[PDB]
Amino acid sequence: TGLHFGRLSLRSLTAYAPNLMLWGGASMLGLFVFTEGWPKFQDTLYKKIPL
Amino acid sequence: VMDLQSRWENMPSTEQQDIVSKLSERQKLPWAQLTEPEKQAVWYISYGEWGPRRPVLNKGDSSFIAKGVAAGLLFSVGLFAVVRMAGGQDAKTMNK
Amino acid sequence: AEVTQLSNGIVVATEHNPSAHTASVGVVFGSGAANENPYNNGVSNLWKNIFLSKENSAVAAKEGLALSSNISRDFQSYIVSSLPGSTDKSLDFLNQSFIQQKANLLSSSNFEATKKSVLKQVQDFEENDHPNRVLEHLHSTAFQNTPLSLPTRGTLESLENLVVADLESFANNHFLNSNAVVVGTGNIKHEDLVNSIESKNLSLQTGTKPVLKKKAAFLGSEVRLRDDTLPKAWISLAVEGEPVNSPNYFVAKLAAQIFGSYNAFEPASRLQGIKLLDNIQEYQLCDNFNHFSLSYKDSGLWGFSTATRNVTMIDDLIHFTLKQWNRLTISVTDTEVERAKSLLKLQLGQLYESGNPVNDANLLGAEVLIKGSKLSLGEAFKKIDAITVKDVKAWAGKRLWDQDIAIAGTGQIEGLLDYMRIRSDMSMMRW
Amino acid sequence: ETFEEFTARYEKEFDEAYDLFEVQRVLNNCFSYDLVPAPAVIEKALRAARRVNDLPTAIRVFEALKYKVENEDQYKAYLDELKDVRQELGVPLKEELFP
Repeated sequence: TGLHFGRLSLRSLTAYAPNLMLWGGASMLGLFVFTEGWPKFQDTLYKKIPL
Repeated sequence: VMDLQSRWENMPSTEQQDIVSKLSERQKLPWAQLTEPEKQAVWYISYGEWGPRRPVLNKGDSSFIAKGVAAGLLFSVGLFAVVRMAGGQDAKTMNK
Repeated sequence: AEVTQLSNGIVVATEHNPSAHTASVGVVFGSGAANENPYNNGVSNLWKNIFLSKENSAVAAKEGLALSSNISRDFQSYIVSSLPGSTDKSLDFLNQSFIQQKANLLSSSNFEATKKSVLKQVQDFEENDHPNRVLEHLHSTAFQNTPLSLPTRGTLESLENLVVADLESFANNHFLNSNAVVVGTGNIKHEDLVNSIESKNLSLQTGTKPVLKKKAAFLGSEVRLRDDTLPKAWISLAVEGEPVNSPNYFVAKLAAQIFGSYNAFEPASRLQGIKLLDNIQEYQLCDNFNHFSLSYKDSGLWGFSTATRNVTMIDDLIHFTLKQWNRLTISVTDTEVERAKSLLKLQLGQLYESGNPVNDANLLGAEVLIKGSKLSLGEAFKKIDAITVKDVKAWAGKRLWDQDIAIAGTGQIEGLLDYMRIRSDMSMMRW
Repeated sequence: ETFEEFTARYEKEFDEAYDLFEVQRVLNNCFSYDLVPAPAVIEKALRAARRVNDLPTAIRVFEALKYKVENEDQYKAYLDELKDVRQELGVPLKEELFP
């Protein structure tokens, strides 16, 4: 009847982690905004139809 | 006895009463001892504004009418501007 | 235990408790405070206090009959308690009190003395009972311009305009046959009560209470009754809750039970299993709070009322309480749900199965007026056991996560901030 | 067709009131012609309003003449003669009433 804790709970960690993956996704969308115009990233950044 | 009792003295405030017909049955006939705060009631109940004598356009609606006309006209002119402006006469200098 | 029910136009519903030593018998009408226009407001309170008038209570006490009454938003009740050998006497007294005559109760002297007494009681409620008048203003501003906003107690400006004609008009429109349930709880049998009602006639009226034009609709607002000459700061705060006959009734009550109630001066109340207490006990943010899940016929309320003396840290109280409310949508644990199950079983069995028969009569009358039959407590415990964490999260996302709130406060509520920061604190911005 | 035969013919048709919508219909049509109503016609109108057991139509005839009265001078003259007629009637102005 214990738990794996370090003041943060393992239940709490699995409760927040399906949102933390979306936080990583929105941060990658933020980098994809702020890093165009940089011609090194444009080897990857224009592929489908921004060209 | 035989006179009304300020049960609802602001009759133009609501006709949200379910049984207004009881209040219409309540009325009487001694003629000018009628307690004028409910001699308002017979004039309003018999001559107010609901159903018959309801204005065609409510106070809020007329501004909505003019607003919708201007919004539809703006959407039409904007749609005309963003459909086509392309490929006309040769040049302004040619007209000169 | 068992609840039976029969009909002849009236509805007879009982709870034969053979272990009890008394027997309450009374009529529970289906009109309440939510069936009044704002100009005859308080007429149900005045019927309560002419039924509990001195002459009527004296004639009741000659045979050993104690009277009781209750005015709620949905239901009135008029309960007569006696020994279990005097159910016929109680029925005949209730017959003589309401049905057979009302003009002797509605004499001039009795009505004027009772109007004086209720005007005194409403003024005493208005200027001395602060958390209840906060909750009444919370109802008056959550449901405003809508008949569920009217207080059960009545207002001083309306109640001094009532005369006997309004009492009789309300009686003719609301003390009816289909509107009423005659209730017998305690140590009486159902067959005895039905045979004794059929032995008399006891026909209240023809029937058909007026239908309200407007249904109840929640409206996010606030009202601030700031009085700097008071020692505390009372404040209620609620969202639109669940009405009765909803599938989310017990889920709303268990959500209220998760954060429970608290009293900062009791030692065993400071040690509860609430994660809000770790934030609230450090700088002594409040003296008490309670989370309520009020459920009416048309709508409901879910929120908390509180009182505090730390008038400079009211916003921290509201802040930590609402972040705990936001924990319901995102990350409420299993142990909090199990704890709320056990505590809600406990307080629900204390409420429905206390020893007092008049409270059983009020509850049974309200329930068989609204939903036609009383849900017994074993099926209620099965419905509480059926709740999972996903049900609570779905309910909190439906009703709590970024919804409008209604706020009422009095006292030294200057430390309470604007509406918009309290509204914007309903969603965390981190999820 | 003229003034006086109009007054006589429709007072004769007007003492056939006996009812609410009958007196209100004959008030409507005998008011809607192309001539201002005679004061004798409105005295018979107020007396028929006393006969038919109804007060707000006895208000309504006054705002009707307030529209049709075509000036303010004839309006004050009708206010004078109809004022002591109100004193023997008991009917209020709308401007005295404020609904």
